[PDB]
Amino acid sequence: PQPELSFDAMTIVGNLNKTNAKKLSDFMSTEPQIRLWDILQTKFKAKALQEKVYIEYDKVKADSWDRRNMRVEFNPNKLTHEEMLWLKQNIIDYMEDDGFTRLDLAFDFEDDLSDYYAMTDKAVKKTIFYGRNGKPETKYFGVRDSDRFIRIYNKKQERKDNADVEVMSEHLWRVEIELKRDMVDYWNDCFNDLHILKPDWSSLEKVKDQAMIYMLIHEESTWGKLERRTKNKYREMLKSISEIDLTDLMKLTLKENEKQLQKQIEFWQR
Amino acid sequence: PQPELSFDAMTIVGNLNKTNAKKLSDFMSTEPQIRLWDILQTKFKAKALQEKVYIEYDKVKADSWDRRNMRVEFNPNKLTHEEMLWLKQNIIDYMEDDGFTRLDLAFDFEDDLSDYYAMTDKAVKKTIFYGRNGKPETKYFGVRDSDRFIRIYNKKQERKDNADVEVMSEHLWRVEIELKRDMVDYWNDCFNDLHILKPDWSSLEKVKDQAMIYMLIHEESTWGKLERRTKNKYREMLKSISEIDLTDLMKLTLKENEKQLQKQIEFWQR
Repeated sequence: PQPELSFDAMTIVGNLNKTNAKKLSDFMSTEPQIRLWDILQTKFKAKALQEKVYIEYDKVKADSWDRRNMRVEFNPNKLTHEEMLWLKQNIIDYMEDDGFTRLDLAFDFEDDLSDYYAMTDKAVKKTIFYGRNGKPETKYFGVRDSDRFIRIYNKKQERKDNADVEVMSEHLWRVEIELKRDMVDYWNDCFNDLHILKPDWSSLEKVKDQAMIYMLIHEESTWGKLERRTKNKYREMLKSISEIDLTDLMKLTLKENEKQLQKQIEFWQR
Repeated sequence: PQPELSFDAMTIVGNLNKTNAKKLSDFMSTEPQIRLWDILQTKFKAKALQEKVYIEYDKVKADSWDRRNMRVEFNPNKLTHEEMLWLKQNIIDYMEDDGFTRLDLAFDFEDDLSDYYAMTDKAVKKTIFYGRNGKPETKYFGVRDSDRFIRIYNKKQERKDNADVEVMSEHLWRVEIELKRDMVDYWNDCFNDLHILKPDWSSLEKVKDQAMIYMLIHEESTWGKLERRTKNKYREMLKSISEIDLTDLMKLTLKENEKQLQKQIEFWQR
């Protein structure tokens, strides 16, 4: 099946006037439905819309690193058009120099992705979190502080664990691609380095089968131990087997929704 | 070789008199070499001995929730006996209802553990950090917020990275066992489910067996694919195949030093 694609995180960074800092800082105090803390003249923190939007202004720490001075963080999937409108008009518009610092692509699949893994053509570090059952629930590829980082994890299990409403499907895995800094401008075709795979052996139904192959694939000597009637069974099986690459479906769904997603971005920049 | 064993973290929780709170609060203000903050009559925070001991008193929280009102945190390995003496006499003695809330066992080995297979018989979450190499570097069994949590990792590499004094040995790996809450009283046998092995699948004369193992020891996920009754068969087999199990050396060193360590604890309680 084709995976559903959406943006799942947007950070927007800008710069805010001395005038506007106060103005905005003043505005927000008057609204009890927004929560303010860690206030000074150069600093302000806030969550808005039932805690769905984080907002941080810091002048003293913006300039100390020569950067822009205000972040706004939120998940667009969790905002209602009304809300999106509210946030743009009452916050984003008063920012200048504004662009995207973070942007996350979320591909939901109704298959089981436990055995899938990402590779860039560059050699990267991996982390896998296994459940009590011994199965893998979350996978990290690369590092979170970088232009591109990929999670592959059991959304169903994670939603269940998060006490979210239960879901009709028997399997649900996400592939999140966190694009930061300069990579955000390439979101619309990011897959040149990257492939999301599942091995040869993984595709078999039978644990003993998949072990036996894996061994044959990794220790040449293993053929020498095996009887001829057996050798043929596994020669058959080897040829019968292909590695799977979801990349292609992803690129497809991406292309299919490029224009909507693109508009959905442009919304914030006007 | 036998691994050196030591405690690598202690917290101690207690209650402090109105009289002693002040007495102690008074004492600390006079000493410039201790850093005091967040002070009231019912509150204080402090770091002492060149920032190596954290100390926190809160009465109003303690009254608000029916709890003990003071914690003292430190690593005993990083204290000099002189220092240990100072802390007991000038702080701990003045506590009552005092016991241990955290206790960490650190087994250092001069072998390379990369080449062992580490496993718990118990069903708990595993985290494995893989290197760019594809091989596993660090393993966590359990979660940090729990009665018992285990790290296995390259101490030499971690010490080097930490700009610590270099070490004569070519290899140095730690096995840290963080015991919290009620588990602290069972420090003398907290790792019996844990096994660290060196199996050679080859010596199994049956061939599906050897594949299955080889896979288990090279793809952690494949435990997830085994029904519960099967997992035990292969756990049996693993242990049955390895001449070496470092667990045994740990249990030994532990027994050998149980009495000293025990005294080293009793030191704090008098």
